[PDB]
Amino acid sequence: MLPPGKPEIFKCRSPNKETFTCWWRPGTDGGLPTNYSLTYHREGETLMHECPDYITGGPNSCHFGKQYTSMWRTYIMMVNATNQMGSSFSDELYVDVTYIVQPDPPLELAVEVKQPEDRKPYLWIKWSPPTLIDLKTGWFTLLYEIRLKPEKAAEWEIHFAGQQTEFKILSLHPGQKYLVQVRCKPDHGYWSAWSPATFIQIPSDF
Amino acid sequence: MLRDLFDRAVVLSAYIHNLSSEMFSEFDKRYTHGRGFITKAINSCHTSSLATPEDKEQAQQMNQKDFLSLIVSILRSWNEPLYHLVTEVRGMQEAPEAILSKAVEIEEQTKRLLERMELIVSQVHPETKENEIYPVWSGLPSLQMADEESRLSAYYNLLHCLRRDSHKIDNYLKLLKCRIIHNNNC
Ligand SMILES: [Cl-]
Ligand code: NA
Ligand code: NA
Ligand code: NA
Repeated sequence: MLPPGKPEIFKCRSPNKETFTCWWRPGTDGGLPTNYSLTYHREGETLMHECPDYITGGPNSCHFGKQYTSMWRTYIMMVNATNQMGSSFSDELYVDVTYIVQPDPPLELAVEVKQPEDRKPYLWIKWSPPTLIDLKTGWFTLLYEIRLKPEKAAEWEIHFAGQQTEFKILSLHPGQKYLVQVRCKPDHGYWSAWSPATFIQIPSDF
Repeated sequence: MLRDLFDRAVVLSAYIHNLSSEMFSEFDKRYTHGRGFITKAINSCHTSSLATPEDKEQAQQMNQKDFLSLIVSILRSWNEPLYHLVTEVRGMQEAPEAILSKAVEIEEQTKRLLERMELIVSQVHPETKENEIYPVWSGLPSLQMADEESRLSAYYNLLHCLRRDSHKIDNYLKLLKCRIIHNNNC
């Protein structure tokens, strides 16, 4: 017997500046929606468009493939929540793909102990970028940070690796096991989630 | 030495975008968070009228000489508004200090970037017809109007446009560095 309450587009994110996805939530305190429709227009155009893909982003999401995504151009979007008693519209949300970039975590974090003759020994960390980022053309630029700590230590040691995909750490405590994680951000944008940890035992003879 | 030039250029451009981002955020949170200034920002940039690539594929389609010259037009077009932004802000008695310092730094760094760009073009494309055709900014009366709301909104749009354009210049310089130096195997 109630129309939907007022829905909210609460987040958008682009993982690679080539596609993006936005997510909404239904308002509490109205009735159950039976449909949502996300519409938008773009700065400098009058054409109104519907969300091009309601499936890929899962529940209550709009995903914009490559053919609907461009940088440097505001999207003005709105979602409505409808049922047989009526309808409710979100606030318009102003989004620029340029400012919502957050990559997925780096992949294949691997770690090794290296003990060279009379050069300082070291921990060798290596990893790869998330898939579907285009670094090779210079479209996308990725910066990385490593953190590592033994269990029960109160602080992580953080090392900024800039754009390298490998790094060397000196003077770890001999005999201690370390948890190592890597994360990445665009040149301009948000840090990814930390990768899952890799574990490494630093040998006694270090 | 192309590689040292590109490297310095990309340092300046990525730094200019940083400063512009921070200036806009400090202006926004302090002067305009209290209304639909965002709604007024729509379609209002003086470089709008230029033919700029909007996605990776368009950037790859551009020939390189026209792409470099494009970056140079965009940067030459910002000479004027950055001058006025600094002049106007500096001449207030209660000038927001954090904002003023970034604007002065951007104004100076933008000159240094443009010099680099001019070196890069004469190294990579020595023949280029020297001929300026960049778009004109003519927004000074609005920055000067006594009506505070119209004034703050003209500042909002200028800063919003600068944050956009610096980001775009940085990104296009990064595409070009990778194209010209590394045949797109950065
Ligand atoms: Cl972040
Ligand atoms: Na996406
Ligand atoms: Na959906
Ligand atoms: Na696209």
